[PDB]
Amino acid sequence: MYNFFPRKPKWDKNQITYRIIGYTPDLAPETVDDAFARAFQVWSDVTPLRFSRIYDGEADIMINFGRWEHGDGYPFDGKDGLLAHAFAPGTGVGGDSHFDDDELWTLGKGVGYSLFLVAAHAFGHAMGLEHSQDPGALMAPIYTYTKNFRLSQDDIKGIQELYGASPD
Amino acid sequence: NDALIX
Ligand SMILES: [Ca+2]
Ligand SMILES: [Ca+2]
Ligand SMILES: [Ca+2]
Ligand SMILES: [Ca+2]
Ligand SMILES: [Zn+2]
Ligand SMILES: [Zn+2]
Repeated sequence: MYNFFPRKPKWDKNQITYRIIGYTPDLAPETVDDAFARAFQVWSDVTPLRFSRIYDGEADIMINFGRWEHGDGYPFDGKDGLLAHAFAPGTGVGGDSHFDDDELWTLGKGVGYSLFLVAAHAFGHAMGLEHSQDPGALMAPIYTYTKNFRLSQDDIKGIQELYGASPD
Repeated sequence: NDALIX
């Protein structure tokens, strides 16, 4: 079933900002923006957590692409393997989300890796969720493409445990 | 190992 980080870290507010430090050449900037927005939105739809993009300064979730040693002591590994990683909620590096640009990032396709689905997963971690054993969970540790994505009940119950259900 | 700690 659903899991958290051992110390159950969570955000203390409902309004969270993000910033994209760098883009991937693999996709149009537009496409990337909306990929990340949609990824955040799938968590917004079942919690009171609200995600706002900024273009400057320190955000809660600083997003970048990078490969191998990219300056945080947890290197990436080239093509395949680790797709991306995210830090559990917190100050500084906490919450931040990095993506392996040795991968080919795509949208709506069985080739490459859907930036939408991987962001949505990585951001899940950035919220405090650990992996699920459920094969049809977004928080499964193994990639799967699906043309029509939904949140599994397992993903919804874990996140609602931490931050509660949508008020709207 | 995609969910890190700190
Ligand atoms: Ca941060
Ligand atoms: Ca590097
Ligand atoms: Ca990789
Ligand atoms: Ca790439
Ligand atoms: Zn990193
Ligand atoms: Zn993961």
